[PDB]
Amino acid sequence: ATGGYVQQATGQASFTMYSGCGSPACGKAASGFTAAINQLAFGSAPGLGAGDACGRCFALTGNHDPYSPNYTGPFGQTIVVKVTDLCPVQGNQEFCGQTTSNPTNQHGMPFHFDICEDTGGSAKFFPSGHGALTGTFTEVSCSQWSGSDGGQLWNGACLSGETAPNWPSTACGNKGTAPS
Ligand SMILES: OC[C@H]1O[C@@H](O[C@H]2[C@H](O)[C@@H](O)[C@H](O[C@H]3[C@H](O)[C@@H](O)[C@H](O[C@H]4[C@H](O)[C@@H](O)[C@H](O[C@H]5[C@H](O)[C@@H](O)[C@@H](O)O[C@@H]5CO)O[C@@H]4CO)O[C@@H]3CO)O[C@@H]2CO)[C@H](O)[C@@H](O)[C@@H]1O
Ligand SMILES: OC[C@H]1O[C@@H](O[C@H]2[C@H](O)[C@@H](O)[C@H](O[C@H]3[C@H](O)[C@@H](O)[C@H](O[C@H]4[C@H](O)[C@@H](O)[C@H](O[C@H]5[C@H](O)[C@@H](O)[C@H](O)O[C@@H]5CO)O[C@@H]4CO)O[C@@H]3CO)O[C@@H]2CO)[C@H](O)[C@@H](O)[C@@H]1O
Repeated sequence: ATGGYVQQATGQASFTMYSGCGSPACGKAASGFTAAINQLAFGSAPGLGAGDACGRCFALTGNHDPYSPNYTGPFGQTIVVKVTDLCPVQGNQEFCGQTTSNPTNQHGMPFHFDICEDTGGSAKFFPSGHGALTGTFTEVSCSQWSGSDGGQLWNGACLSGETAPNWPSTACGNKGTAPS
C-alpha cells in the first residue's frame, strides 16, 4: 500500500496477548475485542498516529503453538478483533519486526496480532498454558464485531477502517514509509 506497508486482507500471522489497550496508537480504544497489529501492516510508526489498519476487523484463528510444536490442540475459538493499536518493530523483534526488506518475523509470519487481554479477547483465543500461537487471519465486515468505540484521545484519532471495504482500500490512510 501507500508507504510500502504490507496490508493484506488475509494471510498467516502469529499471535500474542498484551495488557493496557485503553490509549492505543489509533487514538480511540474500543470496548469489544481489540488487537495491535505489527508496524509493517499497521501503516504508521510510533508517534505518527493512526495507520490504515485502524478500525478494520479481522477473524483470527490459532492452529499451532510454536513453542510447543508437539501440541495438537485444543486451540481457542476464532475471534473477531478490531485493530486499534500498533505493535512496533522497536522492542518487539521476535513478533513484530517485519520490514520491507525482511517481511517475516522470527516465526516466519508476515503479520502479527497482539490481542488485548483487558477486554476479553485473549481469554477466548488462547488456551490456558498456551499464550502465543500461529495461524490465520481474514478481514471481515465489522458487522461481525461486537463492541463500541471509545472517544477520540487526540486530534487525528481514527478508526474509520471500521466502515471500509477490505484491503485493498483506504480509510484512515498510512503515515510515512514502512520500516525497511
Ligand atoms: O512482543 C509482542 C508482545 O509479547 C507479549 O508477550 C508474549 C511473548 O512475546 C511471548 O514470547 C510469550 O510466549 C510464551 C507463551 O505465551 C507460553 O505459552 C509459552 O509457554 C511454553 C513454555 O515456555 C514451555 O516450557 C512449555 O513446554 C512444555 C511442553 O509444552 C510439554 O510438551 C513438555 O515438553 O513440557 C514442556 C516444558 O514444560 O510449553 C509452554 C506452552 O507452549 O512460553 C512462551 C515463551 O515465554 O507470550 C507472551 C504473551 O503473549 C507481551 O505481553 C506484549 O506486551 C508484547 O507486545
Ligand atoms: O499536541 C501535539 C500533537 O499531538 C498529535 O497527536 C498525537 C498525540 O499527542 C500523541 O499522544 C499520540 O501518541 C500515540 C502514538 O502516535 C502511537 O504511536 C502510540 O502507540 C503505542 C500504543 O499506545 C501502545 O499501546 C503500543 O504498545 C504496544 C507494544 O508492543 C507494547 O508496549 C505493548 O505491550 O503491546 C502494544 C501492542 O503491541 O505501542 C504503540 C506504539 O508505541 O500511542 C500514542 C498514544 O495514543 O500521537 C498523536 C499523533 O501524532 C496531534 O495529532 C497534533 O495535532 C498535535 O499537534
